[PDB]
Amino acid sequence: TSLPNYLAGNGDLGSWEPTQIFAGEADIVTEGGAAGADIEIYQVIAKNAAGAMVPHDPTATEVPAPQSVAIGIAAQPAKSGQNVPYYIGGVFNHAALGWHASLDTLAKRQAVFDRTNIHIGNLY
Amino acid sequence: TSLPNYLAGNGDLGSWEPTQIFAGEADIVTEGGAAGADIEIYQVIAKNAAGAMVPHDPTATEVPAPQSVAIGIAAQPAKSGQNVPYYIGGVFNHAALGWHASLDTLAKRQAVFDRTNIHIGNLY
Amino acid sequence: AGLYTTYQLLEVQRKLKTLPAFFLQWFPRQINFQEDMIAFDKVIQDVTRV
Repeated sequence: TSLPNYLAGNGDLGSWEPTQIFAGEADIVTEGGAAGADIEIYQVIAKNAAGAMVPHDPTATEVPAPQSVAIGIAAQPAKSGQNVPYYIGGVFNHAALGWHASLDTLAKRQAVFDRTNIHIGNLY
Repeated sequence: TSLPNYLAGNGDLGSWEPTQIFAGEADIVTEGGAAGADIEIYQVIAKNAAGAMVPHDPTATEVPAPQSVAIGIAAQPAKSGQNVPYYIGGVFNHAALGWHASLDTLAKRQAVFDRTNIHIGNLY
Repeated sequence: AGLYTTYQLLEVQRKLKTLPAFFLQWFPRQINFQEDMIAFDKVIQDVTRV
């Protein structure tokens, strides 16, 4: 990796675009727990039948699997076999989390967390 | 009682341990409801069909009874007919709480309270 | 005595365990940086050649 580029080109150094997470003022609750799959940052997380931290996905099998009850929001990534500090309470952004498809709109993203300490609202 | 001892001997006054209960920084919510059976100190409580405070025991039914959900954590002991001031919020110890059998490992003791304000984490 | 005995307390016997610094004696320099990372450069210059 050593060639001093002699040409003439425009380019960007980067583009910073801040990721505000909190949409309210309620209290935050945290815990570390053992992972079962590969988790990104701020991805919604359930618990499988063994007690790991599998990332959240509805429609998992007839009978709903325990991967459908979403529980937490991650804070740092981990491989399968590391333990994950994850959030349990607060008020978080509608668009900073990593969801997946078929869970697009605001009504479904709040219907995931209608009951918990975690609440999801709109930034202004 | 009546006679003092003149001789030479020894003894232990006893021993004392701390029992730590809290493990985090959630808000704490309390309530006193009337109890249905004897409850020890720091025992997990359910609510039966009559609205009383039966101490928690799962596998109670082909539909499970409303004792199968756990709600509170007691703070002072009370017999049947007395009311029990219990906890609804906070973060509590894994080991100081009075569980019972078949609920011994770590993962079950959090899958009881995945959803509420109450969260049960390990002391370091 | 009677109802219960009296007591003279001596000093508290405090067994206290430490872990003294044996490995830190080779780490003299302290750097309190506010930035993110710490850059090093190592250069090896092979001269011993015919």
